[PDB]
Amino acid sequence: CYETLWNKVSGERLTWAASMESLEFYFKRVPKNKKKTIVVLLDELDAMVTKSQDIMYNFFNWTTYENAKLIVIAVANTMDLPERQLGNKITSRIGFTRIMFTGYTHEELKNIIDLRLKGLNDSFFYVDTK
Amino acid sequence: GFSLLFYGVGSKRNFLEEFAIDYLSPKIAYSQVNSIPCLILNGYNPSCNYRDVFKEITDLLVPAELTRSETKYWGNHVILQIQKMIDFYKNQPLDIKLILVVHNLDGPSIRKNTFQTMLSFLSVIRQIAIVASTDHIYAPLLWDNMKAQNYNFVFHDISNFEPSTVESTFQDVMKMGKTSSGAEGAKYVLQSLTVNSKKMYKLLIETQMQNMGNLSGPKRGTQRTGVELKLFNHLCAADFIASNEIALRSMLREFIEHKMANITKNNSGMEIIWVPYTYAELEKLLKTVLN
Amino acid sequence: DPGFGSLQRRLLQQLYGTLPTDEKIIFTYLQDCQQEIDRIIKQSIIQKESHSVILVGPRQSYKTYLLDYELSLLQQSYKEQFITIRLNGFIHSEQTAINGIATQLEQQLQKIHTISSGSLTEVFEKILLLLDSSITKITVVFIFDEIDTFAGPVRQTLLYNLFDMVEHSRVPVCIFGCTTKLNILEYLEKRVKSRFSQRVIYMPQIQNLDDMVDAVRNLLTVRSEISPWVSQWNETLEKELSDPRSNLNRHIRMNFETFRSLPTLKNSIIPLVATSKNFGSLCTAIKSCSFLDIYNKNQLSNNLTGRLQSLSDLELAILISAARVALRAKDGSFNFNLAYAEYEKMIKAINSRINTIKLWLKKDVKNVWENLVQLDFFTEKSAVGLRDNATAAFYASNYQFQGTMIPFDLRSYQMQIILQELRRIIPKSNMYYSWTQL
Amino acid sequence: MNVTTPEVAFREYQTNCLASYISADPDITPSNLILQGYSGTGKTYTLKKYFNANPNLHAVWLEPVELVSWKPLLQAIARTVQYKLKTLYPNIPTTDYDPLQVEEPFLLVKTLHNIFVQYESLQEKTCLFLILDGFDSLQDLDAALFNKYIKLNELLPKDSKINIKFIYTMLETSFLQRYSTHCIPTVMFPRYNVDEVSTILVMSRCGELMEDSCLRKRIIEEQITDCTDDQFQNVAANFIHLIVQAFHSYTGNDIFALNDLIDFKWPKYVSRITKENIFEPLALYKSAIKLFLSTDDNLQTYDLSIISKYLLIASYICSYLEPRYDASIFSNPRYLQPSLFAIERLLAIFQAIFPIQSLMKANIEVFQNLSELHTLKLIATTMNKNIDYLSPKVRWKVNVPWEIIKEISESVHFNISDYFSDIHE
DNA sequence: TACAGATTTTATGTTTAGATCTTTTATGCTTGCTT
DNA sequence: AGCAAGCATAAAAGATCTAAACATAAAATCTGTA
Ligand SMILES: Nc1ncnc2c1ncn2[C@@H]1O[C@H](COP(=O)(O)OP(=O)(O)OP(O)(O)=S)[C@@H](O)[C@H]1O
Ligand SMILES: Nc1ncnc2c1ncn2[C@@H]1O[C@H](COP(=O)(O)OP(=O)(O)OP(O)(O)=S)[C@@H](O)[C@H]1O
Ligand SMILES: [Mg+2]
Ligand SMILES: [Mg+2]
Repeated sequence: CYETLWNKVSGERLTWAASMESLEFYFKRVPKNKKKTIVVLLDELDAMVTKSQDIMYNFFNWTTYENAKLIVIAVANTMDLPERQLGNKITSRIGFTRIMFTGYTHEELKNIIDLRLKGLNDSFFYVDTK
Repeated sequence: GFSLLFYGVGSKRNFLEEFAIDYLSPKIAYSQVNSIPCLILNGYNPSCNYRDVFKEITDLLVPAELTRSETKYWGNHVILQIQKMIDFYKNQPLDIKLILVVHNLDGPSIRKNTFQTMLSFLSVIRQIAIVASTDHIYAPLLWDNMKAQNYNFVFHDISNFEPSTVESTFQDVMKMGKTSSGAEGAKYVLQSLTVNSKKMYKLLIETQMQNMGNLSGPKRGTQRTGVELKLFNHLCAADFIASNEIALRSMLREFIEHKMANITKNNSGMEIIWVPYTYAELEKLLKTVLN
Repeated sequence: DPGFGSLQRRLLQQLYGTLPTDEKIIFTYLQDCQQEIDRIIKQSIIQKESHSVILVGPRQSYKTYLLDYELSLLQQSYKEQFITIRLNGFIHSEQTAINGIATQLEQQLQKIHTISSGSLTEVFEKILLLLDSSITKITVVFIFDEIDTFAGPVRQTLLYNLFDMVEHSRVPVCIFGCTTKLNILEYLEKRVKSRFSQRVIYMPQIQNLDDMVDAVRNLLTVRSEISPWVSQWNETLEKELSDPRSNLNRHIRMNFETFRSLPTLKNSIIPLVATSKNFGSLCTAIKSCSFLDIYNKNQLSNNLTGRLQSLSDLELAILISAARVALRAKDGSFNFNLAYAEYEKMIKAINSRINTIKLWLKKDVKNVWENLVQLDFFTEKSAVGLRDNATAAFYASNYQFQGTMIPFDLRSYQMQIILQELRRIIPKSNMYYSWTQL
Repeated sequence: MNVTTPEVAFREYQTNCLASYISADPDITPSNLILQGYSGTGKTYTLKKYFNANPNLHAVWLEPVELVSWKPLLQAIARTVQYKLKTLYPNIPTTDYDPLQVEEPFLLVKTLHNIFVQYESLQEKTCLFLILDGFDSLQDLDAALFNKYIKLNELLPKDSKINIKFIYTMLETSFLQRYSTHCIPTVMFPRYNVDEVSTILVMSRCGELMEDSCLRKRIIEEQITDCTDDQFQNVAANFIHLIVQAFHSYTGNDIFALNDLIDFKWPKYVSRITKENIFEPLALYKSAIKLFLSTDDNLQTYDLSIISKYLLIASYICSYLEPRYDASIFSNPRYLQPSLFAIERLLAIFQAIFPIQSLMKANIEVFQNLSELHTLKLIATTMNKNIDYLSPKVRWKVNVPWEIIKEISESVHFNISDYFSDIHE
């Protein structure tokens, strides 16, 4: 997670620990006059935090720094993963913006399929019989 | 070249300490300026490990480093090094360089065959004097012919009916032993500590039980369920316990030395702090002393 | 004559299936699913459409056979429009599959026209960059055998990434996964299930005897005029398959009832045609099928009955005594002492009822005990034969079992053949037949 | 066929199947072939004879029993395949691939592919056979290695001019039956009969026995004159027949055990030969009956102290006799595993049975002897790696048979049989 | 002052020592009973 | 005093696992000094 992100924000290729320290310094210490906003999408956050849970804490903590302009968009399958991995105190400290994606209803799913076939349903074609 | 063994009813800790430090070391020093260093082994401690003891012995008396040919194929670097010490000290003047004092040689963690073999091999060296004490009544069952030959004991009976308050510190007396856990000694340490150290230990225990609950009662604490030192530094800074990592390490040195918390490096290269006590013991520590 | 040699070679390469793909034979009972396999592949290599299919079927169900025949058929006319990466779950690991994919991609791309250099992170990143991004795109066809071994319960990242390539990549990818599990869908994690297209093809099964008869006719009919004996061989084979009373039809029916698998039948038949020296001997062997009986007898020559029929008098007596003491015991267990006590009781009674059977001593019966244990007539009381994994075998090797600590006399054993089975097998004229009925 | 079948003595079907499956044409030979059978069933002998009769078949013999684990097996395969290929075709310029780089089955596949792609200069496709003599004999063996080796041939190139064909000679049928759905062609080797073993033994050992040095010295020492070519061969054949008919029940249909017995008993049999008994086999047999009456396959049991001997006696009595000592004594149940007890009971029984001086207390010496007894594994505990003798939960048990403890008891003139005769003799 | 050569950093591999767990048989306790 | 049957349960054997000790190695980085 770190090796990628640092490489995506610095062009440097460092190890994972060196990348973690570099990201900590970059977010906490570098002034906001010499930075660009970063929008990180942590797709399948379930797989990242499975052994040491430090990826979640590091990525959510960097959004608490005043100098850091990081914006983390975390995607996971369980609605209470941070409350378990981090704990209630840490999660309350971070202050997420929590959103739940409920499964589609039959009407919404039908509308999705219909929009997927808007120009093709009840349409006309020229077919070469040969 | 006779190792001394003291048995009886009561606490021989005061006897052994006074004999070694106050009498034996100055007398050997004058008969051979500095006094002979004494390595006081506290065998009643359930957290006594032979790795640390041999590291202390190596620090006190520097041996020749174990060579590539002498390490063998995954050989025990402690036993091979001790045999190297024996060979080195076999042909050398028979002075005394160390006086290792073994309190309660039959204690919960000092009675095991590995550390007994370590002491047996160290007893061959005539340049270190061994003054050990035993409390268990079946203690001679520990040593076969080889170990009883390497020790070369001269048994002395010193019965004094002493209270043995220090030995009983490491396990609860009200429970009547209902031994090798070592959490009671940790709690006894926890009454007498700085408030900042107590808060840091409480935070470490809380986060470790959070990790254990995430993972899964009677399971011990290992590095699998433990905090990273960077994450722990961040938590302590958030709670103002430690200003920087240097101060946090300075505080953690006391807990590591007392075998209360362990910092070990995992496969990823992270260094993890873990308390080797079970969930119930940690809960008892938080409820009783850390409340 | 060279004509019979050519005919025999043609028959053997028809049985082995190594004849040219222009004339490879497809059994009628599996001519249907092939079409599906023919469709999907031709919708991915010709029409450039991604596909994710799982072929479920037992061992030797013609999954790899059909999947390779179709690739060979598409190979001769669309050689440069696709590449093939083959993975096997047995010999590939989670870390090792990335290296396998990278090496196969580089090899096939040089062949048609690096990725395999660096650490595992770099290799995986490069293969993701290449795949999971007049002129068209080369179709990547994954022949991914034993998909169930890479669909474990701890983590499925290879399957996740491959199915995500199937959906959200601009390069057409076809992923065929062969497995034997009928519940392969429930093995996948829910993200992988959602990413998988739920296109499971269940390989056809032989539900009729006529299916195997037609399969054998296809296997043993030479449809190319290469030998003077081809017409007469076809006539003989057809007249031996038409009549239901023939020996070949009888053996086909027995295979249908017991095994129901063409590979077993062709394994039985290959030495039948390889052993024959001239055409007349081949015709007689296919008319009588004596070698099929010989092969079947040989295959059953190392099991419990065959091993039991190769025991000396002392070993048989010790085995019978051990069976008696295991039958008497409530747990079915025993040891050397009890077995020898029963053996000496039996020998004393036999000699008393009487040219006298010798009573061997303990030192002369220890070897017999070890020999009977070697043939797995006895096992330890609670022993695991072979661990499923390499890690389990390593852990078992590290552990020092209590059975080896105790002395040889007191080791507790347990049999594989019970006394009733010994009574059934042993002939009534044996000296110990009265002692196999407790 | 162009394949010549060797005339193996008692393997005619097996040789025919070998010639049917193992052929120089890669199109009509199976990818995997299995030879099954037990020890002494002549499978390696049959395969060696078949390959020697056909010098045009390339074979790479391998012995998995020397290669304990799977990594040495893969490395040895990678080394030997390229070594053999270099031997057959020394004119093909090739680059050396280190066999030690093979650390995974896929690495073996890649190395084999790299070795085979540099031999495309050959005119016709060839197949070299990797014979794995004793795939069942791997010490670190699981149920998944053979699954890898079965499908190893699929990932290698199909159109290569060098084809790899595996041949396995496994030992146990229980292992083979795990892979019965793979439909691998298999050749079974049933164990020999008594007649087959006797014929094999005579045809394999008579020539060596008749030329042995001991017979050479004996014939000249006894001043005998006879037909050297035939009479000595008949003598050796008769000796082998006597050995077989005397020890077949003890050894079974095992060629190796009977070979060892022949090697042990031939010098003693030839030392009993003289002028009169050589011509008549009956007299020679009667003059050497003691050889054929006892197998003689064996090559004061302990020097323990009196304290250690009495400790063992007390431990045996304590373990194999129920705690009913309170009623009468001290003022077979031995066919089963020894029971468990405590240290105090052992010490009490030791004091009870120890001869008076007026009673023997538990000194340091008694405990040292007991700990030594545990060290020599004569007495065990419920130990698991770490062991603490002082734990109250540790219980002891005996590890000596009845004969050893009987000898020890009779050494110190103790009647343990009288103590144990109450339940049964 | 750029350097080779020594050291550290990061990254897995090999093996031993120690742990918790399920699974299954031994075991003290209780109940009922006669010497 | 002496013991059979039923029960619960502490315990032995071993599967399954972790992790410290023992070990190797390529890339980067410290370190002398000509
Ligand atoms: N490429 C091939 N060409 C010709 N015959 C083949 C080929 N691959 C396998 N066979 C034969 O086809 C028969 C069974 O088909 P297989 O594809 O090997 O079985 P299967 O469906 O792969 O079972 P698996 O893969 O072990 S689960 C056997 O007689 C094989 O020898
Ligand atoms: N048919 C035979 N004719 C002559 N000698 C034979 C025959 N079969 C076996 N032997 C001999 O008996 C011995 C058998 O050796 P192997 O064939 O190596 O046994 P094996 O079947 O390989 O069993 P293992 O598993 O290798 S110990 C050798 O000394 C052979 O020379
Ligand atoms: Mg397949
Ligand atoms: Mg062999």
